[PDB]
Amino acid sequence: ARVSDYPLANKHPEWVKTATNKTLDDFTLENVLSNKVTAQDMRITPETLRLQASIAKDAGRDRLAMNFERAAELTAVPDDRILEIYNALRPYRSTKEELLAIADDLESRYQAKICAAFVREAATLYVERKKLKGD
Amino acid sequence: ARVSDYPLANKHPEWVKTATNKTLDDFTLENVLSNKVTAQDMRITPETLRLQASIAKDAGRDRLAMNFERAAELTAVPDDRILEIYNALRPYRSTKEELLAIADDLESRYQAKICAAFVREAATLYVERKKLKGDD
Amino acid sequence: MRSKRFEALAKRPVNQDGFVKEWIEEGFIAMESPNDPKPSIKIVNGAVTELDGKPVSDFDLIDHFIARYGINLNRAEEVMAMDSVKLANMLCDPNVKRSEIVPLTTAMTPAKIVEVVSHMNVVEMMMAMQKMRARRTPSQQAHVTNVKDNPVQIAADAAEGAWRGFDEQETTVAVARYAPFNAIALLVGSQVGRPGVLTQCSLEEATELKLGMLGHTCYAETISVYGTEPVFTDGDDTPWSKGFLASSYASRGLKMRFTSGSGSEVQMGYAEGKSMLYLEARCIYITKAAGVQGLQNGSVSCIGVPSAVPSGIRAVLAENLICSSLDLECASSNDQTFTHSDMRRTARLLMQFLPGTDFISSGYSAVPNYDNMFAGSNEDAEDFDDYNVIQRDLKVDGGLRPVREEDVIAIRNKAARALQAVFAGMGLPPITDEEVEAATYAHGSKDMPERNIVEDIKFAQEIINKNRNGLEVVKALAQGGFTDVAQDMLNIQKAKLTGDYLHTSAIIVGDGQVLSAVNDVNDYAGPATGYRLQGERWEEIKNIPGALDPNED
Amino acid sequence: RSKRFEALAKRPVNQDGFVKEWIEEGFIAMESPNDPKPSIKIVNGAVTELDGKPVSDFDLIDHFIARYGINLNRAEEVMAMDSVKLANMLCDPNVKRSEIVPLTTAMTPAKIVEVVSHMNVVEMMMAMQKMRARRTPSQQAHVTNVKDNPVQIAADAAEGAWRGFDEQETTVAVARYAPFNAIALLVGSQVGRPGVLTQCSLEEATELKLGMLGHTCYAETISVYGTEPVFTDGDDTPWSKGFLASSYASRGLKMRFTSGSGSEVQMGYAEGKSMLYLEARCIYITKAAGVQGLQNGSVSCIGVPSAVPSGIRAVLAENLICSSLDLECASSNDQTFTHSDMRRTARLLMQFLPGTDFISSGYSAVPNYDNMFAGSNEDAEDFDDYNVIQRDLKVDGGLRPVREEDVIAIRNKAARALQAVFAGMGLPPITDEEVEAATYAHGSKDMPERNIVEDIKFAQEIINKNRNGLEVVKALAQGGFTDVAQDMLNIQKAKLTGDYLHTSAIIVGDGQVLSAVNDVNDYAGPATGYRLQGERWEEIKNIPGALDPNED
Amino acid sequence: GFLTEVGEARQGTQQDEVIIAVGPAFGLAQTVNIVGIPHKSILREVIAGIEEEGIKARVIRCFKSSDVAFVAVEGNRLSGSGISIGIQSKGTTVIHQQGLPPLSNLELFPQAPLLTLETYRQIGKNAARYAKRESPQPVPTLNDQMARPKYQAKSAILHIKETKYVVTGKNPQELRVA
Amino acid sequence: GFLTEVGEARQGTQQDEVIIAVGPAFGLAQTVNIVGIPHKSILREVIAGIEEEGIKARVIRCFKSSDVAFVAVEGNRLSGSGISIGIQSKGTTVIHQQGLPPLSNLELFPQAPLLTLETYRQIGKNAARYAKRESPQPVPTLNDQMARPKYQAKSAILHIKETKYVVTGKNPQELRVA
Ligand code: B12
Ligand code: B12
Ligand SMILES: CC[C@H]1O[C@@H](n2cnc3c(N)ncnc32)[C@H](O)[C@@H]1O
Ligand SMILES: CC[C@H]1O[C@@H](n2cnc3c(N)ncnc32)[C@H](O)[C@@H]1O
Ligand SMILES: [Ca+2]
Ligand SMILES: [Ca+2]
Ligand SMILES: [K+]
Ligand SMILES: [K+]
Repeated sequence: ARVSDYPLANKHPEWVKTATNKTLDDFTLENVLSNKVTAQDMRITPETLRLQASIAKDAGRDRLAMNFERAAELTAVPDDRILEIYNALRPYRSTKEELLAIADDLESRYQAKICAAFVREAATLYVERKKLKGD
Repeated sequence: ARVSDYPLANKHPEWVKTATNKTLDDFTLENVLSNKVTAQDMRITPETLRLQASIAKDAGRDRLAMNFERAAELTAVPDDRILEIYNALRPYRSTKEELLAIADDLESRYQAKICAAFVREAATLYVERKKLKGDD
Repeated sequence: MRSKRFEALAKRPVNQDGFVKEWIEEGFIAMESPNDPKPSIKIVNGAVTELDGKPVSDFDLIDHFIARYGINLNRAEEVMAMDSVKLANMLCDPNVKRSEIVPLTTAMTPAKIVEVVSHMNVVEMMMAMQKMRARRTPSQQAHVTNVKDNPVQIAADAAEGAWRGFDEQETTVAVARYAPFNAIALLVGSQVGRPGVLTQCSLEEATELKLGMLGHTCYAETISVYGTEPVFTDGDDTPWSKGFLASSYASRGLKMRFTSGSGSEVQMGYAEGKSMLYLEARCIYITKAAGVQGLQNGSVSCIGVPSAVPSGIRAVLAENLICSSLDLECASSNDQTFTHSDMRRTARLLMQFLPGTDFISSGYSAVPNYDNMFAGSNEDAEDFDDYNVIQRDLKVDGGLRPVREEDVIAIRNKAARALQAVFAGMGLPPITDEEVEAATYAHGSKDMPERNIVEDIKFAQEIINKNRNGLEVVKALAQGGFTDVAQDMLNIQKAKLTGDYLHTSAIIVGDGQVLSAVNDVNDYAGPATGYRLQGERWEEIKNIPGALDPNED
Repeated sequence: RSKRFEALAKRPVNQDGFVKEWIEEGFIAMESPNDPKPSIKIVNGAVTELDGKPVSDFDLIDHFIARYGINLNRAEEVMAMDSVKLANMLCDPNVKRSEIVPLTTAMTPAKIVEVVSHMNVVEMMMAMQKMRARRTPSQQAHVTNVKDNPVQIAADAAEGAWRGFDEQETTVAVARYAPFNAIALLVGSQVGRPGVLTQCSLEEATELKLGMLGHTCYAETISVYGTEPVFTDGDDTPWSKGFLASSYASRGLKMRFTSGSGSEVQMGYAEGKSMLYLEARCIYITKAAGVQGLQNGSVSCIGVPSAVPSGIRAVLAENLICSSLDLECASSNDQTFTHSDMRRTARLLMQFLPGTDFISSGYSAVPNYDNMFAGSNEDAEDFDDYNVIQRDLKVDGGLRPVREEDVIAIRNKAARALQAVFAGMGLPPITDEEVEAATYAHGSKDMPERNIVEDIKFAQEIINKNRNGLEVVKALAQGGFTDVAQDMLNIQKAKLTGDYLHTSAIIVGDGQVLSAVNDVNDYAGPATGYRLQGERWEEIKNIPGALDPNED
Repeated sequence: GFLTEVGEARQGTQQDEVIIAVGPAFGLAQTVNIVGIPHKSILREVIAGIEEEGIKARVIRCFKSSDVAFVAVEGNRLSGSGISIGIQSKGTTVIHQQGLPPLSNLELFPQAPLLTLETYRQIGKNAARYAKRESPQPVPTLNDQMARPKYQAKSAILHIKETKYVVTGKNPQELRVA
Repeated sequence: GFLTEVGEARQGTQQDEVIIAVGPAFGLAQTVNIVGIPHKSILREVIAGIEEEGIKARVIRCFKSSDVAFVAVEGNRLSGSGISIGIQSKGTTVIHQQGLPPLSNLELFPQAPLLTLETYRQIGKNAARYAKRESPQPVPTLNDQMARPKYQAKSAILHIKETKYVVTGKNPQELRVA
């Protein structure tokens, strides 16, 4: 996808699905009132986030794109787990092995390769800068 | 004179005379208290105004220069006559020939040749635009 | 005897402000400090080995984050070698396009870009800002709060704010557990005034994200970053925990930005002897390095620190310019009181208002300042007419418009009624017709009947405790007779699914049409180019109240 | 009724005057569809067509501008250049001022209006800091009071000079007071800082007579207008004003014209044209006459452009046209127009941020209740706000913070010097009690009353007996003020050299003339041109209330 | 409707009267001054002040211009005492005297918003006292520096509307006041 | 000269006490708070507010940090009830509890200029009521929006000076008060 394809809601609404594989046009007030759709398919998909990442790159914003790529992986991580991982990246909360185990969980359970690498990098530099538990 | 000669007070104070042929150096407090100089000596010369016109040209200000060249001519015109001529150029004060008479006076009596042309121009266009005496 | 001239001067409001002389050694200096590091970078392939005089073995977590993620390494060594005065010249040169500059400015180190803008006066910074701002059209963000957390008033104030032209609106609470009601009331009220307005509820960082997973907010902003490792650690965070939290928001389809601001580090006493502007640049590169799309900066709540020292307000403009030059959306503060003087706060506002930023204020108070739960903004609701007159005087689009009183009465009334049906359709404590009337004609919370806070608190908690989501709000609107408001609410949630508005400077205008720095790129190239106030927008800003028509004169 | 709109209705700005545009009658600040398309026709050294008008249809203003007002060397070349391109060059930091002035002086009035009309106020301010004639910006003050009390005038003038004003302006409530106001202002100014130029604004003929007596240094309120009916109803023509201008220079007196947007439509004779176009005509009259500078920016008609859209932007545009035509610009900010502090600060910042030759042409150095020009946009009670903003933004607004004991000492010396002048000239005495009151006054509410009748009789005798400025010098040298007397003589000596007749000239240091000739603005972008730095910066930094960290 | 033209105004010959000269739209297209004071009450107070001093008041309408000074010059050229009062529709007032230059005057009132009915009565009193060759203290008005900013644009609109009733070369008409 | 260290502060073993933890410069390099209230009076009010609720007040000086949060964290680690009060030299005060995250608190007073001796005494009461496992109403303070920007610069100066007395890796010292 390029900047010509932006915005998706106007150029390609048929390209946007939901985390329960419903299309975008299903989001009419009729389907809401019948409980034919409810809160959980109101969740952005990793495919959508990777399309925006591609568009961010075409617009010359590599870092924004990488943020979107991390976001695409984290759609698979439950709400409570997200907050647990965030809290553990805070200084003096974790040892180095705990952070490495967190990245292991991210990779092996949620296919979150970019977020795992990001967490392992943190673990390495928290050693260098003494931001680990017990420091 | 060029911009390098500006200001005259710093670069050429010896060039600066007064209309009564006094120098800048004469204007000390001792001469003022003794009345060896008076207010009638405190008048800029046509030479000084013409040096300043030449400096304005070097600085790219042609119209400023022309105003200075007219002012150099008007230094020789007495105070009351200056006011008389200003009043005559105001609308509906003068006929065409009084303006031309003023222009003739400026040229022949005070050598004010730029001002004469300036006034003759006024006389001509005051006819075209109905600004003379008896036109309102 | 005392001079009566100086007595009169001693009574002036400006002399109640706080001023101090510079303390260079401790970093109590806005900018241009002799302690700031000389620009330097060592690259070739892969990674950085020296950043602004610091070797890689000496990097703190911030140097690492910036070195690995924050600099366009493709051009760093080329732009490091360019003369800083020439680079400043290009910034404000109208014939060097934004798209030619961004590769270079993103390639400078923090000390390089600080050195570059330090050669500029405020006129030059303003000239550069109107080119470097990411979104072509400028906009505005408002605070919508009241001292009682009255949800009916928040909805009506949000509708008026949206009707005046605010494209983002922000709320917070006096009482912590009111927050779910504030978020819902702000969101409903905003969509009533103009569908597409984005809403946030600023809370503690974990509680804010939970409200976003429920669907009651659109964006988040108060995630803070800091410019020295000690201050960042004393904030109980690292760049990696902030970056992970940033991608967490995007993963839930929520636009977010960071908040920083000059003066935060010296206030904590750990500026490491550096100037406020140098430390703020570090914050901006942290934001860029995290992949966050924009930043709320311009000292913000620390404004009393740079405003006390020489060149402090110029420095605040400089940090806004650095933010935009780094291709980030800039929400340029003007959201906190700092002076007793109207002249002084106008001059500070004008720095961003005249060029335009993505959000001229990141918190214009849409309520009277006594109701402002961020402890007061640089502008409040009583300045609206002045703000509109200056727009008309200068032909400057400052994001707002004049409005008719009866239109605002009609839109506040509808917003109050819309929220009354939401509270009915979700089983929340009732909104009485008396509260609807009062919020329609209110100026602030002084005009509103008191509510049962203890009962309101209990039901608002039960919204997060039972995971009651934004689709229940849509249903209640559809069923209380507000199907037009219900569809707009569904369009807002549908925008979260597309991710279009996660992009730089994104807002939603018209009928669900996203407007961001992707499709509304700033293309300024001098006079008669870029954004010009003209056409129907100009006619809207022209039509201020009190403008007598000659045909009735 | 909405309490929100009640609160807004109580706001001071809602007491200002606003009207919708009336295009047909010229009640529009700029960008009118009625303004002429630029055009020029040159046949053998003379203009035969100007901005759509043939020479047979010229009015006196067209004739004056066509014959003296336009650089005909490049007029046809610049007429064919794209107006946006030219507006781009105006605010481009890499196009030198000396490259632009040949082009702007070759533009017709409609051409330059069209050019600047492409600019927003940020672009206009960016052009102003390059196009301003003098490198260093400056400030001019009003020094008046409701009683024409000469002791208070001298004291306020000394304070104004000490705060940094380089030109100071007075006028009278009672017309026959004028000689006393002129002398008091001149003596007071020289005491606060030798070199400050003074003027006393009166009817045109009376003002030139005062200048011939040596009691003033310059004149400014000589008006020009943008349509022939309005000019005629002012009882003048361009030739009578051009002659008056050269008369001032022939006596060694600096002078400038005054104009301002709104004057023509206020008289009802805008001829369907916008305020900005008519002011451009006023500016070209000034250029054509050879006058070095112009007081413009609406001035006393400020309530006319400020009532209509883009009016204040238009005020900035006219200042920018003035400087672009290589004229000194005294950019107004000298008249009240709004009840709102925010609105009048925005209006001041248009000139204060880039800097003009005189950021204001009349900052009130007295409280506005004493302002005999009916109130300025800024007055004495704004002094501390003005210095804080210089410090906040690192902008040189031409003023500086001052110590109370220093102002007390300089107001005392000035009141005592005028006491010696009044004694040596046989004028109604100035008592020590009047000196004490003038020393500590805020305004005339703090001064003992004088016998206005006796004062009037003796001030008239100064004119009727042709009593000149040299007698003032003699009175100072003989009453214990030789130092003040020498400074007054040096001021009179400046009229002999003609150095301060040039564009933007002021007198700084020890009689050093500083003008656009030797202090040429050389702006070429950031870190070039004038920059606030060094000792001037340390001066502006040191506001009252700035606590030192070692104190704390 | 309270003013009737009775023919071209005659030349006064006795130092006996003061001429009130009003603009071409006074009492017709405009019936109140800038702040809503009726033209009928304005004229009545000025006439009352003149007659209170034992002097006759003669009202004329000028058509050649709408500038208050030139309206007053037309008045003082016909006035038997050489004294006239010029009043524009929006309220601006001048006391003028035959022999003075057109733009000079005895007293000028250049802020119409600051005139009250009492001020207009004093204006008539002073004018008659000028006609009796006395030197009265100029009429005082209240001071208000915001009056000019607040009313300048409305003043210009009202002046443009009166200017539409100018007629070139039409002599002044004597008026009969109800 | 009213504070005196008396050795390393012991950890309280019974739920009998509230610890008042003061900053490094408290009552030494600075003797008044941001608005002139003497440190001695501040200490006496907080102490008395605690003891009026039947709870002993122990005072310690912290050294590892000048941050009011971490000063009170050191306090509540040694408080037998787990309740501590952190007080900086410039006057910022926080009521903390062991087990709360370091940047959380029971009650925070982040505008030292708006604090009176009334508030300081009331802070002592509420801390002891927290130690007695009661749920007191939060301490009410005055409100002034101008207070933050008016004093932020001076508080930064005072904080910087107090930070000069931080000594790494030094445990709190108990103090005796006069
Ligand atoms: C704006 C203004 C002008 C404007 C508009 C005049 C117009 N006729 O429309 C301009 C710049 C064109 C102007 C020109 C002149 N003005 Co003028 N003007 C003012 C000013 C600053 C404000 C008046 C105002 O806005 N009042 C508020 C409005 C709402 O009330 P208003 O009653 O409608 O005001 C009208 C009158 O004031 C009238 N007016 C303005 N100036 C003059 C001058 C004379 C002689 C007359 C009869 C009327 C007049 O114009 C206003 C609108 O129409 C006053 C000073 C003051 N602050 O009062 C000087 C002032 C009234 N002007 C004065 C003078 C001297 C002149 C000129 C002769 C100057 C000149 N040599 O060109 C001309 C006369 C032109 C003319 N035929 O009327 C003097 C009058 C002195 C006197 N007692 O005789 C004043 C008092 C200034 C002063 N410092 O002495 N003026
Ligand atoms: C400026 C400010 C900051 C600044 C400077 C803080 C500092 N220590 O120097 C910055 C941006 C760095 C900051 C950071 C934080 N702040 Co803060 N801060 C403010 C603010 C807006 C104004 C305080 C002020 O200027 N007062 C005027 C001065 C003259 O009085 P003062 O007594 O000297 O003020 C000092 C204290 O307020 C202290 N302080 C400031 N923030 C915080 C937060 C905590 C937990 C503590 C213990 C102390 C503290 O710093 C000031 C001077 O050093 C207040 C809002 C408010 N209502 O006042 C929030 C506020 C006090 N901060 C708050 C928070 C949440 C934080 C952070 C935890 C945010 C974060 N997650 O990073 C950190 C904690 C930093 C720390 N280790 O203390 C909350 C406190 C909530 C609570 N009851 O615990 C407040 C009330 C904002 C809010 N509306 O929620 N803050
Ligand atoms: C109470 C600190 C909080 O206030 C906000 N804030 C205001 N100003 C600043 C600032 N200058 N730097 C960082 N954060 C700031 C931000 O949300 C932060 O978490
Ligand atoms: C009372 C008219 C006088 O006021 C001065 N003045 C103020 N504003 C303007 C203006 N806008 N145009 C011309 N002259 C002006 C000028 O000295 C003129 O003679
Ligand atoms: Ca905000
Ligand atoms: Ca002036
Ligand atoms: K910062
Ligand atoms: K004009």
